[PDB]
Amino acid sequence: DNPPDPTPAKFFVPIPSHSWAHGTNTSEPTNTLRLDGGVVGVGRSDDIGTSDTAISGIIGVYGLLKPFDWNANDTGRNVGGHLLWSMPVHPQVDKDQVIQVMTQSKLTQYYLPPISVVSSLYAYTRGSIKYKFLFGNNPRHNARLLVAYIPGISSDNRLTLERARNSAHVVFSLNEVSEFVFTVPYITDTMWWPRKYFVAPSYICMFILNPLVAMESVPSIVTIVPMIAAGDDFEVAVPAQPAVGLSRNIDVIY
Amino acid sequence: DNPPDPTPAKFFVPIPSHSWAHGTNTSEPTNTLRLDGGVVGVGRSDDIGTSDTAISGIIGVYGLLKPFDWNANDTGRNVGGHLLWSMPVHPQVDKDQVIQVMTQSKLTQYYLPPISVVSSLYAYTRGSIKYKFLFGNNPRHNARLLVAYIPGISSDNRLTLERARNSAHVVFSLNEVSEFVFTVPYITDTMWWPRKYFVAPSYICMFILNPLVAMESVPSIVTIVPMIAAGDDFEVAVPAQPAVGLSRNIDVIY
Amino acid sequence: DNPPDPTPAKFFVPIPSHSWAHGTNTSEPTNTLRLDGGVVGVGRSDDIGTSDTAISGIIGVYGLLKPFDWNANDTGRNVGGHLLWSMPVHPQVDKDQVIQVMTQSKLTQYYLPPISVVSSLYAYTRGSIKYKFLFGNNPRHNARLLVAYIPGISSDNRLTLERARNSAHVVFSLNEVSEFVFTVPYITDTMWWPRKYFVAPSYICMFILNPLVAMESVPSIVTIVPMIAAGDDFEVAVPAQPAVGLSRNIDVIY
Amino acid sequence: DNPPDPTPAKFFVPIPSHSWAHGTNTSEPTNTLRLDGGVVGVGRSDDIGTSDTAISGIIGVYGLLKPFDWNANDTGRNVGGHLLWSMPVHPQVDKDQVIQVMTQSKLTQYYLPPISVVSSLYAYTRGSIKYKFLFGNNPRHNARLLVAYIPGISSDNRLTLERARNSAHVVFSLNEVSEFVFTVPYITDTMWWPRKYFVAPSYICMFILNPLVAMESVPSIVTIVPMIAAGDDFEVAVPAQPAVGLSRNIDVIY
Amino acid sequence: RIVVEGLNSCVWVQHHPDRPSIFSRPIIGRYIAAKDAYRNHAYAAYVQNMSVNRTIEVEVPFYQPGLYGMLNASDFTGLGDLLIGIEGEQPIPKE
Amino acid sequence: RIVVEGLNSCVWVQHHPDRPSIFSRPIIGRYIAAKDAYRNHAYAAYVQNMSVN
Amino acid sequence: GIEISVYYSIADDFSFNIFCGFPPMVYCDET
Repeated sequence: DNPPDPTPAKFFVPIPSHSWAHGTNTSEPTNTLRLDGGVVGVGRSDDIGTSDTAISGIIGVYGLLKPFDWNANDTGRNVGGHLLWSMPVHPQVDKDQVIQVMTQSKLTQYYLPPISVVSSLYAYTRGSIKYKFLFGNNPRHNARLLVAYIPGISSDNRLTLERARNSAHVVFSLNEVSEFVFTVPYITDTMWWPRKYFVAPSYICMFILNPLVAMESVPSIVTIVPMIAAGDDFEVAVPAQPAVGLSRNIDVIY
Repeated sequence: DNPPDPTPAKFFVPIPSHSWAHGTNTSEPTNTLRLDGGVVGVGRSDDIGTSDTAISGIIGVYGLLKPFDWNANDTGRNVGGHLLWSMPVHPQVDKDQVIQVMTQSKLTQYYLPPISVVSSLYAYTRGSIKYKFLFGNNPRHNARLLVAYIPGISSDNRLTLERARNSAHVVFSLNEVSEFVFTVPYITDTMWWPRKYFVAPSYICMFILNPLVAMESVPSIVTIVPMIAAGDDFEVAVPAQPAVGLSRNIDVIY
Repeated sequence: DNPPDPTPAKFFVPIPSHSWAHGTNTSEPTNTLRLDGGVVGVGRSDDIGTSDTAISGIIGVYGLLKPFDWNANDTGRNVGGHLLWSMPVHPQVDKDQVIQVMTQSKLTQYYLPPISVVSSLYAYTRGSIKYKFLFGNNPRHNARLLVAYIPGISSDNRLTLERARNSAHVVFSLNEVSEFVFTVPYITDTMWWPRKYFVAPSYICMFILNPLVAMESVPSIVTIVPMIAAGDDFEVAVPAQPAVGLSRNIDVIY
Repeated sequence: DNPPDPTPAKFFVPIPSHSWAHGTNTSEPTNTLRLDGGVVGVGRSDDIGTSDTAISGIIGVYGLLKPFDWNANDTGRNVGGHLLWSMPVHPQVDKDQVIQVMTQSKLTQYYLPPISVVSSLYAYTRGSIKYKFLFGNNPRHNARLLVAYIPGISSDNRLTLERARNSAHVVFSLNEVSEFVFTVPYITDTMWWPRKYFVAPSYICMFILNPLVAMESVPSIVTIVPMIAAGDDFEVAVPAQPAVGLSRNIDVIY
Repeated sequence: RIVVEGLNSCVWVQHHPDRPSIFSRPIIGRYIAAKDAYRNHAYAAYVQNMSVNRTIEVEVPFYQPGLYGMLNASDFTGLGDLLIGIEGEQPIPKE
Repeated sequence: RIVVEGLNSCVWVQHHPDRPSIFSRPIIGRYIAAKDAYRNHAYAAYVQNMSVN
Repeated sequence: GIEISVYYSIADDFSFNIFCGFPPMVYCDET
């Protein structure tokens, strides 16, 4: 028998390939180069963990920012109210508080914390940030600092201690304490804040409250190392053109 | 094993794309630009209502038509039978009873009521219309009006009060009443009436029955504002070339 | 609603048509020229039998081969051992024992038995053959014949009666018997034997055992008519280029 | 009835053919040249076994390597410690211990054991190898040999008997014993070792421990024939460009 | 539905969900700004040979920080930008 | 079934359900009236590359 | 010319495995 099959011919719309954008939650028709044919993957065990790429784990790690000094013997800058350090608060840290390595005619290489690389891969981002400050000192130094978080400010023009005490802030006393974390709030009229490399949504600043003391037996300089990691609620939004490239080849054609 | 698959090859008819006309009650194969792949939509809550586009709700809102005056001190036009105002009845209001803003060498901008914009988007339409008349007066004015609806008439040539009282009409007395709605019937040999921008199926007209009175203490002019909205049974039919464009750019090349 | 359909696009390999070789045990997508659409066939009844093409029924019918004579008054060729007739055994009968009609400059037309036409349509073939010999004689003639079947012989070069009696053979006595069938075995090193138009697998031959007798009252010539049909186990193998064409047009261009 | 079929037209991605790589665990759409249509294969029985190609059975067979001599009357090379024979251990045997047939201007023909042909068809390989040594001698000869397996050595430069006894080795005494198999371990930092035609992962070597004895009545030369087959755990990995071609045509164009 | 023909080579489309929204016209060719010139990495994009098929039909998602997008904008309010471009210098027909 | 070839570019079709019905011939090209000249918006229409099909 | 261009991605069974730091980067907007 060779019965005829008269069933009508369906329409169909030719296209050269599958989705270029889709990365998840789908199948991908493809021509695999295997001896086998079928859904096949490379073997694993405990010798080889699972993939470590879950964002919250990468961005939980602190990266380091430019360190800076108190000079306790400095009579000028060591006073009530003098502001030591400050910067706009957003995941991509500001280009001037990162450690840079500059080359002649090449690109400048920035050391960005892991939150700042991840946040360059996405278009919007939101949630709290952790700033862990790390003081080089010994039991004999002492001071107090007021670290305030000012929502809706770009730069320090109108910023003094007497004003900064009107926002969310934390008073910390470095009396035999070498590290503290300041989890800054996230206060913004919008739900996702766009990337920066714009303005940052807020600002952070650090004022001497009680000046630094020390003696003739102890070093007079206290170095501070600021470090930044994402909080527990921090989230990224829409994949975009990465703001940063690799430094493997830093040659550039203007 | 690599068994052969000899099953006959089906026919299929190539076409460049899917349906250009279909808007409802179907799926649309498409290449979405998402990281995700799947049937996905943007989130909502109560902060963001549902879509408000259901036609009966848009066309329920009154739009305003050209206002006009009684002059109660006018001895000529304020008499028994003089007809104040009239126009053919259809959803697109007649171009001469709309508020216009004319420009030299540009297009004329009409203010159309919401029923008149919706009815320009469709080819046929049917059902009752509401005319809400709104009188500027105070408790001291008084009159009576006869508002008649003449089926199957184009213009007022043969129209007088003594004839208009032979059709559906409403007698209204503005004695401390400032608004009334006249839901005109829909009487037509056909089920859907085509758009106009043709003739209109019917006609409406308004005669002084008892002339307007007023005193030396009260303004002698009474302004009337006609307004039009679709009734409860009103319906539109077949999407067509919109009779109206936007005025965002009114430049025109003759 | 017009939900999106993001399901991945499958591959598919375009080809101009369906199978040119397949004849059975399948469907065939095709564009039928009917008013109806569907699996439809022409009606039948008993007025119109079923198709008669089942091979075993076609090849069961005898076809006729070149007849030949005893001359009982011939003192030379009518002796003990003289071999009358012989030929290689295969379904396509040898071109010299068929009735031919020769034309000048045209092709020669052969009358082939139904087994010889069927066997030209296939590449291999196997099983027993029936040879029905039909003697023109009356009750007064008498003889005996030895009809032997020699496996693995091409021609009669080494063939005599004293040797032929060493193979499968049948001794027949035409004493008031006019027909007998000799179902020759099928003895071959292989399972299917290829077509001929090669060598034939075996050979068949017919010797006078007791010479023919007759009288002055009876005709002295006995004509023999050989006829050939396929046995019960006979089978054909692989469709091939038919060895024979039709004689409808016998013109040929050398 | 001829109802319309409005169902949307699906996408589909045209490609000229099916998978060129896949050999197993799948179907292959194809146009078969059969009278039948369907999944059909050639018949079999016990006359025709199953396919014999399962790798472990092919590579279980010994192939032969270049034989070599003790000369028991040789006072120089027949001593305590002199190393007779050695070679790097990998499935493709080293080109200098194979029997070769050399031609002028043509390619050299190597006789490779069945493990060495199979291992040329794959890119990686692992598991134990068997070396069966076969001694031409009679009950009157006697000796002892130390056959050691040195992991992680390329050549014999630093190799002496006093060192070779520090690795896995077997001491064998040929006193009326003519064959023994030495299943060499597989000790390697990696799981699969790449093909060679590189370095081999290990090395094997054979030292005289007690020299060979014999008499005036017995031949003084003992020939040894080394032979190699894959062990029980031996496995091959990824199909690659075969390292060897056939010798059917040995002409070569430089 | 982008129907780009003339040209008949591999053409591409790409959505920049937040680079809005300065103007009410499109911008052709040499006038598009330095960083919108070539393709970018990791923006949702699509590619098609005008030999296989002439019509690209894509669906642009709504990616914004805010609650709404603004209809009737004046001139991050809208759907961003859509970039259309050739994939490597097929010679262009003289018109 | 409209088979429009020659041309081999993207061609289009569109139905004006109520603009009838003045004549028994078709109208070619330059003779079609001012407002039936170009495509319209929102009338049911269809488009096809004569290259694909 | 024969204008070739290769695009790539990760398979499904692919995995990144030991997270150490990132190297120093360079901002793209400085070009």
